[PDB]
Amino acid sequence: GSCKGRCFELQEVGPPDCRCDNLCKSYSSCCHDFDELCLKTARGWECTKDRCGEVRNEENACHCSEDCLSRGDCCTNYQVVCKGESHWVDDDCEEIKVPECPAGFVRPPLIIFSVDGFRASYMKKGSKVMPNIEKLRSCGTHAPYMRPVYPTKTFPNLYTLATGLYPESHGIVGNSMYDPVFDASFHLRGREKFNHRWWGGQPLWITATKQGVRAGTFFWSVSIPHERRILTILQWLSLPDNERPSVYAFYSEQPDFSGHKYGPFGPEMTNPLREIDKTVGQLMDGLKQLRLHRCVNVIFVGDHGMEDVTCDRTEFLSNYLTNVDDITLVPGTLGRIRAKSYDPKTIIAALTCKKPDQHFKPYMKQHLPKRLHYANNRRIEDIHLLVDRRWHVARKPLDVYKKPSGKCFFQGDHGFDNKVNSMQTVFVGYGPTFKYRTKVPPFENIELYNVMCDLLGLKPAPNNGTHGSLNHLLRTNTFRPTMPDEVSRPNYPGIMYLQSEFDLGCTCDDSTKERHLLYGRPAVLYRTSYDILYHTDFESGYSEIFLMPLWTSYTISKQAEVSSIPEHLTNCVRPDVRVSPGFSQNCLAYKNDKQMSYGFLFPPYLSSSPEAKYDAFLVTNMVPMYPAFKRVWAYFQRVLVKKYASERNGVNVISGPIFDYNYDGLRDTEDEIKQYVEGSSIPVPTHYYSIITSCLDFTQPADKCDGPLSVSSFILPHRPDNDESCASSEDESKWVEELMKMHTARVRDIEHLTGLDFYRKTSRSYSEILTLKTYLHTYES
Ligand SMILES: *[C@@H]1O[C@H](CO)[C@@H](O[C@@H]2O[C@H](CO)[C@@H](O[C@@H]3O[C@H](CO[C@H]4O[C@H](CO[C@H]5O[C@H](CO)[C@@H](O)[C@H](O)[C@@H]5O)[C@@H](O)[C@H](O[C@H]5O[C@H](CO)[C@@H](O)[C@H](O)[C@@H]5O[C@H]5O[C@H](CO)[C@@H](O)[C@H](O)[C@@H]5O)[C@@H]4O)[C@@H](O)[C@H](O)[C@@H]3O)[C@H](O)[C@H]2NC(C)=O)[C@H](O)[C@H]1NC(C)=O
Ligand SMILES: C[C@H](CCC(=O)NCCS(=O)(=O)O)[C@H]1CC[C@H]2[C@@H]3[C@@H](O)C[C@@H]4C[C@H](O)CC[C@]4(C)[C@H]3CC[C@]12C
Ligand SMILES: CCCCCCCC/C=C\CCCCCCCC(=O)OC[C@@H](O)COP(=O)(O)O
Ligand SMILES: [Ca+2]
Ligand code: NA
Ligand code: NA
Ligand SMILES: [Zn+2]
Repeated sequence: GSCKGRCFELQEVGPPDCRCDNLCKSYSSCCHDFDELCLKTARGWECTKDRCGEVRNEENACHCSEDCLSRGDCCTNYQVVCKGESHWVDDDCEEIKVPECPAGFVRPPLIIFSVDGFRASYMKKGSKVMPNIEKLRSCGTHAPYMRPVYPTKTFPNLYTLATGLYPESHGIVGNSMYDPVFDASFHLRGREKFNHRWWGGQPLWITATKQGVRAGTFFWSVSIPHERRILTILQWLSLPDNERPSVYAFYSEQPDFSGHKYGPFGPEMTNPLREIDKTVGQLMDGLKQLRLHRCVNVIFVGDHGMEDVTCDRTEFLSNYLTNVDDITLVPGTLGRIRAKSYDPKTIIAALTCKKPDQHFKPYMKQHLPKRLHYANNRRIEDIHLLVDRRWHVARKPLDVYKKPSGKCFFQGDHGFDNKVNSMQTVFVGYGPTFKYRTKVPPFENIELYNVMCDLLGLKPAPNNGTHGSLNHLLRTNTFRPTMPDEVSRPNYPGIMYLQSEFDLGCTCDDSTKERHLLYGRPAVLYRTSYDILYHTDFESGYSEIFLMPLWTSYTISKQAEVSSIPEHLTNCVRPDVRVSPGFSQNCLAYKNDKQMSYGFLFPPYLSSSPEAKYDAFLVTNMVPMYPAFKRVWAYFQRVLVKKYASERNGVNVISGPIFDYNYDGLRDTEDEIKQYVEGSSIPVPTHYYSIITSCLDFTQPADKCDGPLSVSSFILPHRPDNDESCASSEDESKWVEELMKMHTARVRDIEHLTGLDFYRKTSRSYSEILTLKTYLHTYES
């Protein structure tokens, strides 16, 4: 077969017949004359003055002849150089109220322009280096930065962009990975990645195709130059209505390639950024030449940032482990350890707080911060190393490959914790469906799959985005989110039992809703039996199944006083006459459990009076806590809640337990709970959460807030030691806050882990609430 009349055909031809599509090279399937007909390069990609009105020469890469517009193969700058038109970038910003598309366009097309390793801060270089990108950013909708997923590498992040899924769910958990069920390894180099079996979820091109929206072919063989890809996208946009795709992808390997070689701050980065802008220029000039520049939505998006890293800053496992030849390490800016073909507890202990300024921390994957969502996949090794920004971890010094000079290859790298500043990347949306000259807050790249589906009129496949949380990016929204319906309604028990009926082994020395549930009652979204319990200082939703609160809500004013637990109440636990003895915890179980103590969800320390303080010792306010965790919890309750109330002008706090023994980020059922307090059916939480809300305008108190809300949340691991915190032998003021900042979380994360729905009664729109629920308080900003 021949490629004559078929260059970059959108249909693909099955074997044995030869192909002419943009991927044929990658499958060794092109017709003999593909290069000759489809990959013309003569005279480059730009018209010059001397070429204007030339006699057409079919050898040229693109054309500057009078007939080129009608034939559809002009160079992108043809009208500029030969017809006196202006570059798109030199035109004034003008609002696109409505898509201005040629007749027969059913919807505005979407072009996704992805850049690899584009740090958010590169945008500070401005129009002097990147005038086209700067115009898109200024005129369109932009965020200061976009948060990638962990690990902050290309393959996980690009496939998250495509699917809306965390890597643990889509399956591309690294650039490199081993599947023990396949007994095979996936790598950047080689053929294994072309096997469909690695790739889960439903990416945008499949979602589009299944719902009758033409995607064409996203992927390009890497040897086709950038300029040819741009020209081909433009030619596809000129196809007839029954063939023209509605969505296009362009991907650039820059500025990642340069970032690795020169570091993110090297003066050598300027040129690669200029070249990316030149390519954006060609696209926009090219669209303008087709009169599609006010028709198409363009997304300019990065996969991750780039950090300064050097050979000099490498930790070696051979300095900790006596037995490194028995382990396989996925090295670099993260660590994944498994057996060569070895004991996990030994390895973790040998890597835990062994050197004073140790530049990595080992975790069993279930103990990683829940915000990373990096555990529920067989391709994720049990042992994980979180590596400090600017550092590498390697197995042994002679595992590190060198350049001929002896020095390491990289001055830049990425892959670190996705809350690290240097890993943040970019988002700009420009076009008829995006807002005009609008800044939006930072958001996570898991949210974009939904947006792209909305931009194409597609129903998204189930994903980890919160659909509606990015409605404020768009001028017009084809998705209106609705609050989920409550599944279980509470009971409201009154006094039902006499104290004499209780023998729990306990002893003690003898406008609630309005004040303490500021944003309404959380809805329970699964089938269960629970009670609303009111008190002077706090309200709770008490589970009869788990024998403790699902949530506890209370408000602490700026002027609230902290008091001590009187010595005589130290061991006070009181039966709750509203709740059956059989639905209550018992003190005997804690006495007999050598490892387990207990804490309180509402802190006795913040009670409004000595009289009300007795409510805080109710058995229905008690939760199981390891003595090590009580050090953390007690400092949070006695010191930090009041600090936050002073800083934020009051806070509302909702605290509760989380059960996630199978580490899937979702509420466990009873069956899935694997640990109970000794001799009892009191389940042991894997984590404790808190959601701390106040007024965004801190000049207004939390309980009289007219406007937007401000939230910070955490999901603290409920651990029997503080081995995670290397300073834990010191006073809690030296390490507890650091622990908590590491385990910051979104409200949405807590919702997945609890089956609760928060903020059900506010004066805010539901899409603004959805935005609030996806917010992550990072303590870099
Ligand atoms: C983030 O969002 C995710 C998506 O909503 C949430 O994951 C989902 O979690 C639910 C609840 O536990 C799971 O429900 C069980 O599914 C079982 C059915 O098995 C399979 O069917 C799924 C549907 O497949 C059809 O539809 C999709 C459209 O999206 C198409 O892509 C398919 O072609 C097909 O038409 C399928 O999605 C699922 O896929 C996984 O498994 C394969 C291997 O077989 C992997 O290649 C792939 O990467 C997925 O793996 C992930 O999930 C599995 C659990 O299924 C994990 O073991 C694995 O470690 C990895 O995390 C599968 O083949 C059914 O028998 C049960 O009764 C449940 O109904 C969904 O399967 C699951 N979906 C996905 C994509 O993972 C996730 O909870 C959420 N996370 C948070 C924190 O909120
Ligand atoms: C990552 C890769 C592009 C970069 C590159 O390395 N180019 C190859 C040059 S070389 O190695 O031959 O020298 C793309 C190209 C085709 C894609 C594949 C597609 O064809 C077919 C599949 C489509 C599925 O929905 C996703 C998985 C799937 C297997 C794609 C995964 C990603 C694939 C492999
Ligand atoms: C809407 C989605 C956005 C557009 C593209 C989505 C495609 C997602 C699908 C699969 C992931 C890989 C797609 C191929 C792109 C190029 C892959 C590649 O070879 O990247 C260079 C890589 O060595 C750099 O790795 P890093 O060291 O992690 O930067
Ligand atoms: Ca679970
Ligand atoms: Na005990
Ligand atoms: Na410690
Ligand atoms: Zn890279």
